[PDB]
Amino acid sequence: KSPNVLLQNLCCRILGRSEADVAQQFQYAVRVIGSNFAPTVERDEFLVAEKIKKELIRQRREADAALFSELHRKLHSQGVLKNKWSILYLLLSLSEDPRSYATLFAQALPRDAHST
Amino acid sequence: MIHELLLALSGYPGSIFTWNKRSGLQVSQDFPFLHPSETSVLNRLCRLGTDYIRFTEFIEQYTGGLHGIYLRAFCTGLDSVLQPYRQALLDLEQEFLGDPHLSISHVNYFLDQFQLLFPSVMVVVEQIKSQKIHGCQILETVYKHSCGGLPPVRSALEKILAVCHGVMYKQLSAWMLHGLLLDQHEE
Amino acid sequence: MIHELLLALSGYPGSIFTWNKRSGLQVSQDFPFLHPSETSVLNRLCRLGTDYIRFTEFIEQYTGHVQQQQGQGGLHGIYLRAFCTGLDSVLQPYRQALLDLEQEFLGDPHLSISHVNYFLDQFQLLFPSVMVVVEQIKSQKIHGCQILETVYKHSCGGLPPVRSALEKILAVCHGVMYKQLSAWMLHGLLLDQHEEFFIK
Amino acid sequence: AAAAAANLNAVRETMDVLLEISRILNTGLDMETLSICVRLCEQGINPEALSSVIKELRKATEALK
Amino acid sequence: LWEAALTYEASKRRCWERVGCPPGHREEPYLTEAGRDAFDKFCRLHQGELQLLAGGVLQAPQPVLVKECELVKDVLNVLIGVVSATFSLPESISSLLSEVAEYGTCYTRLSHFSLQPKGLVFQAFTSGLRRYLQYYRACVLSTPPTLSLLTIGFLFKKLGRQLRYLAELCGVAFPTGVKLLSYLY
Amino acid sequence: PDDRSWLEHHVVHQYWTARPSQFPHSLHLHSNLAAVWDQHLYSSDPLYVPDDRVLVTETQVIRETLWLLSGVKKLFIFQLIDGKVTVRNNIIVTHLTHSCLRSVLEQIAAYGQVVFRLQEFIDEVMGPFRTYQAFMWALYKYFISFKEELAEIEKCIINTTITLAIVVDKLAPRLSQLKVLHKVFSTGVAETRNVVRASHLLNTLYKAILEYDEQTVSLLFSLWVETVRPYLQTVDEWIVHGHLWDGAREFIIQRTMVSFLKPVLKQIIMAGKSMQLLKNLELDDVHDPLLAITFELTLRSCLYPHIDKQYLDCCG
Repeated sequence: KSPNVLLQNLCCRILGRSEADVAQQFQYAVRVIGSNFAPTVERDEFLVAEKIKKELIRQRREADAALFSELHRKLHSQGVLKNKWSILYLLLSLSEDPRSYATLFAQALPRDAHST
Repeated sequence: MIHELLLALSGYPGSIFTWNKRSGLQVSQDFPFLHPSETSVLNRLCRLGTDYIRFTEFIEQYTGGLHGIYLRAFCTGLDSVLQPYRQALLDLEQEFLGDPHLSISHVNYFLDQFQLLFPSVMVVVEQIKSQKIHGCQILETVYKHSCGGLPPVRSALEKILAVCHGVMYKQLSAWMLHGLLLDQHEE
Repeated sequence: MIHELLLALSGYPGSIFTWNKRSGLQVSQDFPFLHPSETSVLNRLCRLGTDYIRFTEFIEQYTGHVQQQQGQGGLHGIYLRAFCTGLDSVLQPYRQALLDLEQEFLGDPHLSISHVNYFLDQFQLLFPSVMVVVEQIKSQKIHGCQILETVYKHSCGGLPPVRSALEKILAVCHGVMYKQLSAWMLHGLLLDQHEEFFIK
Repeated sequence: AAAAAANLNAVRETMDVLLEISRILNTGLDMETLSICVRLCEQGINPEALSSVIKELRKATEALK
Repeated sequence: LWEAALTYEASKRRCWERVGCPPGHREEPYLTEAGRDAFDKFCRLHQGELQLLAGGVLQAPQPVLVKECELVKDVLNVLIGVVSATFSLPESISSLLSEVAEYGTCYTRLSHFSLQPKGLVFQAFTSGLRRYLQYYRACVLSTPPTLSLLTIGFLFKKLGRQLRYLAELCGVAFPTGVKLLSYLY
Repeated sequence: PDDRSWLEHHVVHQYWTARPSQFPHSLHLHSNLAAVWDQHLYSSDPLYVPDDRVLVTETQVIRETLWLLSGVKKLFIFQLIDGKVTVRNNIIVTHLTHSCLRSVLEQIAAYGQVVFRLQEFIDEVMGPFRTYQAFMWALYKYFISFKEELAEIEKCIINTTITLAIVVDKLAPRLSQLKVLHKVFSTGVAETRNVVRASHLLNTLYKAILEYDEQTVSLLFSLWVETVRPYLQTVDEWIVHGHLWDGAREFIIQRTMVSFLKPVLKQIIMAGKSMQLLKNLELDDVHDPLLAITFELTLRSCLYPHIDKQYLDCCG
């Protein structure tokens, strides 16, 4: 498939509808996904792993923070995933706490120092 | 030494982990392909296999100590206490079946909970062998260490005390109830 | 050898399980595709088929004999005629267990010989026990009512299936003993050609 | 043949362990929408944009319900 | 599409001698369990081997043909006197087939002997025999539509031997009158 | 070639076939341990000791052990020589360094001795003692159910992963029960007269269960009843039919004593003769329903009402 047809499958997955029904939200999804296609930060899985561990430690779930360390190695063990940074960066962002400041902590490199 | 180690910890030796009646399981210490540090971790794991081979030899030899019933109840408790070590070894086998390259530090972390319980029950067997502990004094001998203070060790010896209390209650339900004793040379 | 074995145990041989009048059912022992261990299990099962072929040959031969056109029973006559009518009915559950094996192998395409061995190891005992009951009758030329004693001295068998299986035969041929006795005690006439019923 | 079936096993394995990482992080995704998201992330797409897409569509599904 | 194929049914088999990517590789059918094609292939193999050990002087062909249920209707038809594809007028089914072929030969030998409607009591006996042969034709062809082969040989054993007994009763000389009426007594 | 080629594919033919058993295993010293063994041998300078070996696969060892537990003979592994099963010397897997396989197969051969001697004992009865011939029926009846369990294991071989270390732990409560039989039968084989050979055998069982006073006691009790059946039959027959009907003088009163029926034996003799003096002028089927409604000492003390009330009727 292509990403343009594949975005419409996502709009039919989240909103339970057919592609002939939902077309105003897909119109918005093309606006935000298009013109923001290229990756803006330098890719490294190490910083994202050390942030998912920090997040799982912060919720007093210290047992899952080192189970993630055994789950992240199997991704490298199998080896059919090309961009492991992007999917982890996405899965960290959609994370909810079952139950502040970030300019102080470690952030990704801006890619602006290089002549892109 | 990934499968030979699970086999030697299963109690079947092999001429890397050379069984010696003096030195238990013993690595033969001169290898040009591995080196002295993993040798030390292997020796540290061979302590558990040494204790397991001595336990299974004691149970096979005395399941019927010098002859008789109260220590017969002790060994029937003892193999059932050693059962989770076997089943944890069988779980190691499935995990090494799943992944082809897992460490010894992986095995060490999984078996360091039996690394404590085995030398603690060794002294419980050793007092019975040394003091020729006859009949119902085995009940006292395991109870004075049932004041153990490793909570796994306290619970593991409690299971043995409940088992051999079974044969104590069995003889008592004969003499208190039908008026006859049922004891050859044990009391 | 899954269907040929049920066919040879049914008493119809075939040139894997080579019928020999000396060696009964005999596997021919040299095969490059199977090997000596399953050969031994096949020989162990061929003992039962050998006994069954000898039993069916004895029953077909000595019905005492056919329409009886020298007589002595199984040479011509009635008391051993009652013995064979008991004998095939005793061997009937072996046939029906074979027919049940056929349905189970119809259901599953790959079942073992150890499956067949475990199902037929209860007839593996009963067949050599009744072989000696037939063999004493053939050897001692056991005439008439002494067959009744011959099966009864082994009706003190101590395999409980063997005791019950010989009890059925004794009840059957006691049928013809009671039949002759209800003639001579009741109507005053004997009805016996060359066999007897203990009254001359 | 064989190399077309070994890849099928090697992709079932990763689509299971990514679901395990999804459930310890408590993301609201399931097995079907995650297979859309990993496919999108294979060709090269900003996760900061696609995550905003999902966080808008899941916020607009409640105003209609 | 590939994640849709990924929802497949997995094989949970494993060996010790297969550690890396081993979903299953089964135990190459042990002989004594694998038949109904491989055993019949195997019968024609030992047949060809014996033909080679003879060298043209044996030549035992036809290790095929046909099916099971139609062969049952065929053999049950042989009891009616009927001619067929293999009844004129593995390979052990010839022996099993002879055991029930020779049953039908005496039925045909009975209809040839008791067809006429010299003696009047012989006519009475001849008309009484056809009262029974119709029962023999009635018990057949009512129970089995399509049964197993061995079920036919076992079912017609307690009945067929009686049909062979009836051959030694008649000729297939023969008395007539009070002589016949007392011989049958 | 065309059909035999189908064989060479669809047949497992390696150790038992006369051919060097070559094996395509996987690699990776979990299964490359034999090579890893051999090269460090040659660096340690044996010197070379490169003996021919058959190189068996893994699952076939489990199939042979199941056949050894069955009691069959003429197996490629555990070749017996003098009534003593013994492991072969060329057996090696890709792992287990050729020596550990010898140890584990030595233990299973020690069990194969116990099953093979009992099969030989049953063969020497099949091919009118009324007691041995009744004892082997109880032994055989145990053997069929034991064979059912192992033959079930053979089904899940051919149709889940399975090894040595799983099948031995699965067969633990059976290998426990067989070791009792190795000691119970050892007193029933070590002996010449037909009365002492049966009296000693029947008395050993009554002693050996009182040693064991749960699953072993159920096996010993179910083995006891089907061996004490002939004596109970002849005692009841002497009581109600008024005559002692013995074969080969099997019974202890030859018209040296089992203590099983000793607390009541006076009341048996004092009936048999008193009943024989009367005619000139289902007892096992009562003991078995007693088990339906403290084992073999107080429990046996309830059998004696059945033999004592019948006694009282006869003498009165």
